[PDB]
Amino acid sequence: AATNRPDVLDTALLRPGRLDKIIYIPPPDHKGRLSILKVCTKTMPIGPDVSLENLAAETCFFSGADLRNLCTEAALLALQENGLDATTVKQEHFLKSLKTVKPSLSCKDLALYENLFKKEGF
Amino acid sequence: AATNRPDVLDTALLRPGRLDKIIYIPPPDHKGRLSILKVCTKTMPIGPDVSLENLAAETCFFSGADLRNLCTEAALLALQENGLDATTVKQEHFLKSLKTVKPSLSCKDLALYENLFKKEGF
Amino acid sequence: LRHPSIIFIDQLDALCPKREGAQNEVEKRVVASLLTLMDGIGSEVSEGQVLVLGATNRPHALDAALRRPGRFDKEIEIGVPNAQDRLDI
Amino acid sequence: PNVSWSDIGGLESIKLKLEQAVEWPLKHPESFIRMGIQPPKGVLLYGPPGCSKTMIAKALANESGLNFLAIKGPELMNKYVGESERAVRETFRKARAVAPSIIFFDQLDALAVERGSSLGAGNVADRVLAQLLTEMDGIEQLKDVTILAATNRPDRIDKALMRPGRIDRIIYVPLPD
Amino acid sequence: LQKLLRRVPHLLTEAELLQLANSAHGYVGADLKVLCNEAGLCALRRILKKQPNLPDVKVAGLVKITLKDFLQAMNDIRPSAMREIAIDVPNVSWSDIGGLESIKLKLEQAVEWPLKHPESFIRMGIQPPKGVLLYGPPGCSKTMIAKALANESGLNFLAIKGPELMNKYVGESERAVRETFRKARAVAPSIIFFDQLDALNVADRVLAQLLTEMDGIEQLKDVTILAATNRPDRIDKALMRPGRIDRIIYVPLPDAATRREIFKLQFHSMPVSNEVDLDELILQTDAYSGAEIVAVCREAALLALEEDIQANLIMKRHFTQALSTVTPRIPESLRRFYEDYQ
Repeated sequence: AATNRPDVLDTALLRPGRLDKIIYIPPPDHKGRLSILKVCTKTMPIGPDVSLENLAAETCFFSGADLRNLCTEAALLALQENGLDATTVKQEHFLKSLKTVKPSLSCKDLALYENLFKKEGF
Repeated sequence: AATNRPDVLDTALLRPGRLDKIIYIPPPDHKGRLSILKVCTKTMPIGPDVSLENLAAETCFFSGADLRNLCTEAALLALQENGLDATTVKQEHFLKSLKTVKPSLSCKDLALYENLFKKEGF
Repeated sequence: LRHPSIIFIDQLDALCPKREGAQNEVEKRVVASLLTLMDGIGSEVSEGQVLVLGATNRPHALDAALRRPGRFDKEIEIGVPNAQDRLDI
Repeated sequence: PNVSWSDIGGLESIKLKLEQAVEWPLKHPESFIRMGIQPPKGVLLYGPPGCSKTMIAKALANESGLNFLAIKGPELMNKYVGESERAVRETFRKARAVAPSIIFFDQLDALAVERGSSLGAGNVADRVLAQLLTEMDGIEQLKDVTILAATNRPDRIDKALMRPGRIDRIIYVPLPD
Repeated sequence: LQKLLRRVPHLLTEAELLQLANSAHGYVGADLKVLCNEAGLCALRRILKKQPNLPDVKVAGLVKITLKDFLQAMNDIRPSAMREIAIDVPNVSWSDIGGLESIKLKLEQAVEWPLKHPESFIRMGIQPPKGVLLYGPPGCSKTMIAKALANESGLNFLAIKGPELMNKYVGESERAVRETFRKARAVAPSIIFFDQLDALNVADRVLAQLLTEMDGIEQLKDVTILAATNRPDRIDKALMRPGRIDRIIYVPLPDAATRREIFKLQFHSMPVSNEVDLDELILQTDAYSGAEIVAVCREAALLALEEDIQANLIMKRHFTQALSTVTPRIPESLRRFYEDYQ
């Protein structure tokens, strides 16, 4: 079972005998976002001036889909700028893509899962 | 037509041609609360120690019905503490009845009306 | 049969007020079938024995497709009277 | 009744600006093709609230010689949907049947429903606006029908009415002297 | 209309018929026979009312028609189908808007480059993007960009409006969505321009109808959806998914180079004096949408004709007067909303 709003589900479903094991899937940390970025880096010809550790500290409050959109925009910006036979993607393409892609997480729903946390289901 | 929650009301009901001359029924003020206490204490035998201006200064966020409950319960406490045959309501009975009658208004409800007041809706 | 038919239709507005809603009802389908009988049968084959009469109650509820020329083209207005006009009532 | 231009003191420069949309397409057509401007359509009047805007448009219908027709804003709103939709069409048909005419739509700002209270009031404003936009396209080349509109709030008017060809001039009326 | 006028004599030209064919909208071919009956009747009423009052031996020998009695005949005989969806090839070019070089290339990357240059996305390791969301300050400038993309290379045009669909009833909003996507797949390149979709009972089962049809044109790459909005916040995240809507382009208020190109096109068609200077006009025109810059030039030229009827040139004094009457409609609080969002 998978849900994104736990607040609404009936307490009768989480009794012992219906749904026992509850696993919390966390939003990514700084070390978590460095490994998400290495999956998307794996098939792009990224030149030798891009440090993904410094870019992981700048990308705060991103989910996994917004980090996937960030690599899509920086590859598309290197297509329109250096030409149709463009071969390299640089660091300044990545800094310009942060102005358009904006974070989708906040401290409202992140602290919701901290209340729900113990709240009742403990 | 009279209502206490005019945020729920339809905009097409409040149009030129349907319902106009909206009037606001002010929650009371200090000069206004002194006049409510003279209406209620007209029949009641009041001793000459009681000053009604000092009670109206301490009274804040009262409605009109809560001023009637204060004069009712302070009169019943004089019958309890001075027997069944008594012609006395003193000043200390009114201050002793402020501990058991609580205000029924707040700034959350009062600033709702003065915001609709301001356009928005009415 | 012998065509003496002077056709007067009452409750003009009560036939279909701008075809009503026509969700599961056939007021739209009895106009175009009647349009064969008039545009086609009411005019082509009548040489003066077919004429449709009808007065409207609400001026702003009749269907706008019935005001096409050749079918209900003309209009005679009867309304409020003047002071001399209500004298000889 | 009738109000002439000498009854209303001042407002003589608003007369020459109102004459450029009514009389000047037919009397001096060669001035517009010298500059390269298509001749303007009907006029929006905006300013403080009052009865001054009704007397200006009735002075235009009295001086040069034109027919006056009136559509009032809040009265189209509180009627039935099919009732309101054709009252616009009957007014535009009558004002085209008599040939020189002014249509004065008063209070255009009433065709804009806040998104609340939408139990039907939204739909009325969508279908009135789409019928009005169809009739404004039809009287574009006839060069004999003008739509004067008056409002108090200029920014609540819909953006589709202010394309070049529908409503062009915006004229400020002052506080009364 | 050219084949319905094969017998009736008329006096109409080539540009007169194209003006009548463009202005006629929603007229099916059965209505145009009724309209051509009424043009011959109304010209007969004009020639009998006219000062020749002779008998009709040769009155009906010549009752030629004009454009004036088609336009009189359209008053009584009205459209029969203006709810039905029709396609068009619109006439707006990129030189009329002002020349938007960088916005054009971002839209060209999603509507042409998946077909014409497919090797470039494979070597860069990105999937080719589908439908584009356009966001910006309010105005009519967003729909002119979508009409100009639909003119330069094919791409016939269909349009759905946002709050019209939501406030309608239950049933009629359903198959109006399905009929739009059906005609867009019959016509071989297609742009579906969706309007303000931040308006999206009625909140469900219209989004759910739109989601199952937009998944149908996932694999077909000749149909592209395009959407415009004024608020980037309240688009729900069912629509903003990789696969349905990917690309986001910002359309701003016009900058310094764009405002010069709108002015230079407008100064060609009007006689402007050599005493004004463009660089003072660019700085005073700040935050003036593209329709307002056209409205300043008509206002200043009409005011110079007011001071003298025989006028040849437009001076500086009218441009100062036209700038005071025409003001920007956008408030300055919304101006820093988009600057803080960027």
